Amino acid sequence: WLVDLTTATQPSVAVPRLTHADTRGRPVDGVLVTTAAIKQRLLQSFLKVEDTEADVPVTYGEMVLNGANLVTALVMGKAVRSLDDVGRHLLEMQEEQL
Amino acid sequence: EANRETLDELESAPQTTRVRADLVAIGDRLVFLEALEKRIYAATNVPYP
Amino acid sequence: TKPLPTAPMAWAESSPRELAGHAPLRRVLRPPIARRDTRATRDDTEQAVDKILRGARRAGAPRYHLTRQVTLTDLCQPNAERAGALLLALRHPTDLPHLARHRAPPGRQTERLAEAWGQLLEASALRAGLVSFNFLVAACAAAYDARDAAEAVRAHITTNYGGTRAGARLDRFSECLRAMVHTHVFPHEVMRFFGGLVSWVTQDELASVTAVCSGPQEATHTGHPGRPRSAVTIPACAFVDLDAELCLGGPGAAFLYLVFTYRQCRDQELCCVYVVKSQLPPRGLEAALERLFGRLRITNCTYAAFAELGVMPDDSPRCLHRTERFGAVGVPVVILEGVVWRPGGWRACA
Amino acid sequence: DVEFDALLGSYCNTLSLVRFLELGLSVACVCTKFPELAYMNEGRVQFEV
Repeated sequence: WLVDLTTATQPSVAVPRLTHADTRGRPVDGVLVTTAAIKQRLLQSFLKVEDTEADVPVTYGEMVLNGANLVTALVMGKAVRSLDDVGRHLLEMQEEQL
Repeated sequence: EANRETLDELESAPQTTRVRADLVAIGDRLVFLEALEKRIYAATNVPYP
Repeated sequence: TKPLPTAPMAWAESSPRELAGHAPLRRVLRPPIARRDTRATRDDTEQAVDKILRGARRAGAPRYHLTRQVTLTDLCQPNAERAGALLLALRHPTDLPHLARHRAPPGRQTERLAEAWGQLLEASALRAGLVSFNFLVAACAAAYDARDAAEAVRAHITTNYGGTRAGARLDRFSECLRAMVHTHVFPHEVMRFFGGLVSWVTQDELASVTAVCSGPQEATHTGHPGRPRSAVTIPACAFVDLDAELCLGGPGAAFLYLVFTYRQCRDQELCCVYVVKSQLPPRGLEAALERLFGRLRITNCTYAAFAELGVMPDDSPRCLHRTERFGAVGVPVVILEGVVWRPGGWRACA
Repeated sequence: DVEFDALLGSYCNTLSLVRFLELGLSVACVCTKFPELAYMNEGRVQFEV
């Protein structure tokens, strides 16, 4: 019956940056979560604990930002340079994201 | 880098020229005063709209 | 004094918005709009001078309206009762014998209210004073539903109040209350709300009671620097919910009310003062009075009269039901928590 | 407005490339290929018993 749980789910799309693993380094494919009343039961007769300490990532993730970059720029005087600053402040701003 | 190139053209591009067109001051406002049936619709059976 | 849980420790100081709001205004710039394109004391008192400077270099905090009144100690006792009780102001009783001559229905003894009030002045002396709430419970104690805790109210009043024969003050003022409804001068026409106790000043035969006529309770600096805190206490006979008796168990701010019940019979007239806690509109309250108290409706013009007393601002309001000590007497007392006082006017019968 | 991003913790598995010679079934075949089969009419295989 346990073997049915494990095989009922089709694997998922995501591939994580790091992978929870053994001491040996073998990867870990998923998580049973039960009450403790059952866990005690299973660990006697129906299973064996083949590792004790596991390796787990620490840092969270972050995101890469490619956004819509908008401007509202105060302006004093109207000329090409003052206007080209718009084009300039764009590049300045898009230069910042990278 | 590509987008900079485009800003480099409109920076370096020829800006404005000198053209004959009638400019009338009405109120305080300047105006192009224009009738196109010469420069365009002349000698073409397209009716002047 | 600048600890390092900073974002809360600066938040309790009254923020970063006031710094950032003064940043675009005042920190920058020349804009707004510009051109275009002597061994023990001193330094003990000397740092106290600097504490005044610490009082002056700086200065949420809710507001109040404290009130004081020079109050005779016949009916109420602000020494016997602790800080945090209800209080009740009165009209001046020289209007009592004339209004009873015009508001009492024909065939009723209009001389009775002037006589019953006159016997009280000679019984507490063996001038518009103040009625404390606990004193009022033992007066109307002979009309209640829970009669044993009304005797617990009567157990400490006869032993802790200042005066001679405090039980004779009770049984005469309860006779005054039976003369109120009989002469149709209803007690809500006389009893006016005066704010909750914070402190009082002792003097012979009179006391100067301070109270909050409008505002919250627990952050008044009581005078005691160790405890500027005093919870609101109510005896168990008067505390009536409408969340349990009407199955309204939802969270929300709970209002506090005073309610009189009137029974108009031939020389057997009841009075009951209740404190009603509710989640209701005050206009959505008279229908709830019809459901409960229809017994005094038939025996009688309405049987009920009520006014606002205060608001608990809690989402889930918290009440206590304990047995405190007034001297040596254990009284089942409903202790309320977090009360913001806002008074109002009574509602009519005739 | 609109927004965009990309994770750095998890990457997909788009293709699952299955080769027939990775399978256990490839014993039962004799996988010899023509690059010219469509040009062929009836081909024959002989047996001598």
